Amino acid sequence: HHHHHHHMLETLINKIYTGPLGEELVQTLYLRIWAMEETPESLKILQMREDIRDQVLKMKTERWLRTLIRGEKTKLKDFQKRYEEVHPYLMKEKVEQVIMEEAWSLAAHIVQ
Amino acid sequence: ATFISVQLKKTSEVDLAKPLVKFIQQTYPSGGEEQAQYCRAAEELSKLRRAAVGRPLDKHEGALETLLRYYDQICSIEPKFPFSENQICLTFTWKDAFDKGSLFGGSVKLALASLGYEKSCVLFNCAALASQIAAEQNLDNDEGLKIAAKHYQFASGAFLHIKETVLSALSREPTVDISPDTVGTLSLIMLAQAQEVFFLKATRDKMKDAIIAKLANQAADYFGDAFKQCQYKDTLPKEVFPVLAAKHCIMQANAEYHQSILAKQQKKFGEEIARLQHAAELIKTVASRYDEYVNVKDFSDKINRALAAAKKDNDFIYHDRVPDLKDLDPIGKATLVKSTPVNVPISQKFTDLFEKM
Repeated sequence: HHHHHHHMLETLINKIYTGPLGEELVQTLYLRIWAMEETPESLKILQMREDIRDQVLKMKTERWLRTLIRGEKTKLKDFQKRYEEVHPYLMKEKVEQVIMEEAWSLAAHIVQ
Repeated sequence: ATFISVQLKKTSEVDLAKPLVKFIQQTYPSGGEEQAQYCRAAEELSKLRRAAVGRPLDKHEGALETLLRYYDQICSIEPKFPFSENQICLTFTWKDAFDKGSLFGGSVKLALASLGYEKSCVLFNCAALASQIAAEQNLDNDEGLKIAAKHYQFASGAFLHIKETVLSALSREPTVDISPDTVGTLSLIMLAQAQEVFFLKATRDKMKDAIIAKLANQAADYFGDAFKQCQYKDTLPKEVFPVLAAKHCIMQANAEYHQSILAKQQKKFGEEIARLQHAAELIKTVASRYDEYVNVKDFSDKINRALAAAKKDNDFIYHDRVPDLKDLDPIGKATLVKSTPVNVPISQKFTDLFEKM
């Protein structure tokens, strides 16, 4: 009897790896990371081959969904506070913050 | 030029030093040290205004950074001098960006003893030079696309900031250029061009047709909204209305063209033809009406080849019914752009000349 939110998490993650949702996400992420002011992290992502970059960005998005939803059931109300708690800690991790923002957008659609 | 940029506003030379020096000399009447430091800063600031706004500017990063630095520096001294209590005798004289028409009215040039006015016109010039550097970029080069995307989003957010702040600390009515409706429309135009750059980056990289369609479809919305706004009250140069109309139709055509390729790959042969027919009628309008302002020949041919080949295959092999447009899944929207917020400092290695005061 999985928690409702845990099931929805695993469903979303499945679509990232196997579905068109994922294909759009890694193309949105590549364009945001392309556009941003260069960091060693951003340069490294951009130098990767497509297949490697797609997989890294899926795996990073998974980590952030699992981090953002990792709750009890009451945090799934006012999900915007999770964004407020987390985002400020990523000011010096610009790649991670970009991926965190997209993970939050994906996560919000289901939990709201 | 298919890309819209904005001409910089012109201003008279101002002795910015004299009234700041006088205030320092009255605050530190015995302070040889403080008088020497801050009066020097005042003369440096007056030279900085002359370098930022007192001359025509090359479309280079170094000229934009000079401009951005001037904006930061005048934001930084606002609290440190009684601008608020109207006790600094400083008049700034600025000329409307949009130098058109008869001359009539009396507000080609406007003079106001207002640091808020100076702030709005300087930020306008930052936005304008950003729009010009972006429009100079070689969009067939990956670094040109990157610079264009950054500078359009900057210009968009700088024009928006002016729209949200210009009326406050301005007293009387602004010139038309910096009016909230004018800069609001300019903001949207820059956002639309920013989204167009992401569509061209995606095109250049031969990314999947699904995302390209969605990038183009988001650009259509932006250009459509800019065009609607610029119809109502048109204050802008005469080329803006037809370029926005053209880009609105061109971007809807691009969305339908790339969606058509996905319909083909998914063996929805009827939808392919439905979407290619829409693309073609949109590009017929553009060719027909906006002949002077955009060249859509290569695009128009591509569509017509794809449509001819689609109809032959469908008539002989597939016999798929051609859907009515109304029964098509709406194309999605991928937003890759935001109006970049203005948070001083916006210049690179910013040192407040009046840091110590």
